[PDB]
Amino acid sequence: AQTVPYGIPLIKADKVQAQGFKGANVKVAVLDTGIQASHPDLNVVGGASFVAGEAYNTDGNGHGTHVAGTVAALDNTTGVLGVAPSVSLYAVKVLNSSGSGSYSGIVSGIEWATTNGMDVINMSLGGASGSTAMKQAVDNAYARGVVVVAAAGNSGNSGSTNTIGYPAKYDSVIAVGAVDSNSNRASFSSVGAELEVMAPGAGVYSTYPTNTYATLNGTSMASPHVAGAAALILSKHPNLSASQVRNRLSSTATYLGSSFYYGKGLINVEAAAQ
Ligand SMILES: [Ca+2]
Ligand code: NA
Ligand code: NA
Repeated sequence: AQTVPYGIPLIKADKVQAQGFKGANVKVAVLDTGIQASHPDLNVVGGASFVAGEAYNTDGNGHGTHVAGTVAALDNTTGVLGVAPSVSLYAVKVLNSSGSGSYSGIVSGIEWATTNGMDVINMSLGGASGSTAMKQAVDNAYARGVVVVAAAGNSGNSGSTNTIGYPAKYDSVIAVGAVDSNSNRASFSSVGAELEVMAPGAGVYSTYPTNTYATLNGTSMASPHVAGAAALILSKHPNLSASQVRNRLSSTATYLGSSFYYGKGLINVEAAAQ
């Protein structure tokens, strides 16, 4: 039987899918460690690998497969169910087996995705500094119409210190923080002016190699809920610009408290996709 992870109804993605909008023919690129394309609960239709030695459609880490499943686990009678389970899923390998990557590998994946006409780019990765090329790449992708979503960071809070990492920190990317099943901010979730919305990030169960399902914590689990939400919204209003999709998710989110810790709050896709 299929389990429905708590995050799906909490962002009310299940309400949108019942209307019949499921992300169909929206293209989503997952820029991560790759995806276990053979997993029975995922359909990967293309991608590219910027990591030496590894093909795009395998994932020795697990991280990219788990993030993909949150976006797009197939709607069927097994495994889990993704936020936008009818999306066209692309695996863009920019991180190695140990979950790490270079700026130029990352820049390359972003450019591959803009060039190959992705509608949404999910980046569940971050670092303390970013680079000149990365900034140009996210900015060029957003200006061409791509919705760009990244994990805010798992650095917690500490006084007034901004802990949002890059590429989340760039103005052209949606910085996603993490809440738990009770919709409370998870402790590891980074904080700062740039934080923009919150999604489920603690206790997220999804696809995981080999052919199984596992629970992870991090803003990395939060980011794809928003990438899936972007895809549902486009599946329902195909002509919105990236900017309008971003605004819908932003302005209709459930207020949780101070923006520094929560941004505009928890995403509500039923309200965003109205
Ligand atoms: Ca399934
Ligand atoms: Na598969
Ligand atoms: Na940002």
